[PDB]
Amino acid sequence: MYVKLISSDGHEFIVKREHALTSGTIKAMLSNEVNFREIPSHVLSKVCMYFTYKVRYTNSSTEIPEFPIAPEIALELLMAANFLDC
Amino acid sequence: MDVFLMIRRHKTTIFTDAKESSTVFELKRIVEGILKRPPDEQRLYKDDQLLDDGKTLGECGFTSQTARPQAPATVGLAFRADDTFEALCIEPFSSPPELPDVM
Amino acid sequence: VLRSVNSREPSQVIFCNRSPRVVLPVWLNFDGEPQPYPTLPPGTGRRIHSYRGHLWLFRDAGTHDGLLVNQTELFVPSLNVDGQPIFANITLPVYTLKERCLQVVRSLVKPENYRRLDIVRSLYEDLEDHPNVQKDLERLT
Ligand SMILES: CC(C)(C)CC(=O)N1C[C@H](O)C[C@H]1C(=O)NCc1ccc(-c2cncs2)cc1
Repeated sequence: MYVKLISSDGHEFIVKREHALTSGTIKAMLSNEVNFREIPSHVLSKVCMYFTYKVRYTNSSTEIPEFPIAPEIALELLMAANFLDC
Repeated sequence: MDVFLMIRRHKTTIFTDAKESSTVFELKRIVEGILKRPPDEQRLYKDDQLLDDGKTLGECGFTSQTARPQAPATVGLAFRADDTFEALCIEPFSSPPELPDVM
Repeated sequence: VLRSVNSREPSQVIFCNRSPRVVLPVWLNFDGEPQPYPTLPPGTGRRIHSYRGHLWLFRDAGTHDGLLVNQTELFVPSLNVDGQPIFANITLPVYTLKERCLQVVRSLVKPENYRRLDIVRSLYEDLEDHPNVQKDLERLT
């Protein structure tokens, strides 16, 4: 079961609904596509990668690796993560 | 062992996972469920290489330690419009700006 | 409220840093004051003498970012069974994306320059609100 997150520049990211419901903001925007007019694709792809990461490593005994973030995208990602509350 | 993927065509990106032991064809079924196109109208690629239906994602080089949740591997996707397959095309993501003077 | 119990009952512990951070172990002394101890580099461990009922938490030595120990905030050395130390397993938490972003931004920008970043005021405040041990001791209390 999937939802579509669309970046400001038209890229369409298709992720599992439960991965997206991580974000309270997206939960609200759904209650099933969501258009993000401020989030470019090089940020939204990272947001989707985090969903996968959180779902995989939340409550896990297997050692947890650092979630990587390039300096180039950190500001923009911070803005997005703040807005999405994730 | 799970592998984590971005299946990409044009401006479409699918985030999903699969078993290392699962087949290219089985990945196409997943795409079929999501994009409503049968396997015969699909080609999957690793970089420039055309993938064979019967081969496992493991043989094709998608392993659990390279295809990671936080940094998943890309699988190219191309559709057959009617008679012939289109060429593999993946629109790049937008570019981040210059690092501010303070960073 | 959060202090070590002066039990005087030895308990040996293995501090095991299974994180990519340089780890600062903090012993909460008998008046609740955090006492820093020597650091552990990533992937290293140390056999240490502590005591039953003593309270320890663990941070990133550089940024004071919070870490987990055996899946929780606080580690309390328990009774040693059959001459075996207690394993204290220090790992990264699953930080929220927001806090992770803030760590990386803090690591690139000197505190003097947060105000020059082109972001809403409230993120400027979130950056300046560094992870702090006293804060979390009040939070845990
Ligand atoms: C009141 C005192 C500090 C003397 C009671 C005491 O002996 N403590 C408090 C804690 O339970 C730990 C213990 C202690 O200080 N043991 C010596 C010790 C020395 C180095 C280290 C470390 C070495 N590297 C990282 S931590 C840990 C314990």
